[PDB]
Amino acid sequence: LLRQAHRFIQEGVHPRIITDGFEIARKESMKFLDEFKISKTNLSNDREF
Amino acid sequence: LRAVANVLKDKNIIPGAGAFYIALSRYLRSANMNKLGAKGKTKTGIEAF
Amino acid sequence: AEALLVIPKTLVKNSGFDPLDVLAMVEDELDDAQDSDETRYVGVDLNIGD
Repeated sequence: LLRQAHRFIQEGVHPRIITDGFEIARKESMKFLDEFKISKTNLSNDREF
Repeated sequence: LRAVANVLKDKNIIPGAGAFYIALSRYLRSANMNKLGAKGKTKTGIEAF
Repeated sequence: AEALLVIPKTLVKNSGFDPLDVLAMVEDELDDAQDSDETRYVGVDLNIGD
């Protein structure tokens, strides 16, 4: 992540906006995480799985 | 033993082999253009993430 | 496409204006031009910065 941000640092981008944009994307990733996850049953027939 | 124990305790499972990383990277890229509810300079942090 | 952006980026950089700000305002203006269905010519202003 520092390598991808290195290109923006040399252009004059302040690191706070770089870090603030990560927290916004982190909160949006949690919303996609709830839809992407799959609930697995507690039943004991999953030994094959 | 701990990876299997987490499946029984936590009923949620996620596929590996880069399934979550590729799907999340493509989703956040196309969603930032439709939302546009953060800031113009935030696009640098979202694209880098 | 990103290599041609150096000309508008370094043009406002020598004047002291933030090159990241001009890229955000112009890009947001071109998106609203297609929604209104009209031809809009956008260019950089070195004195004001917008």
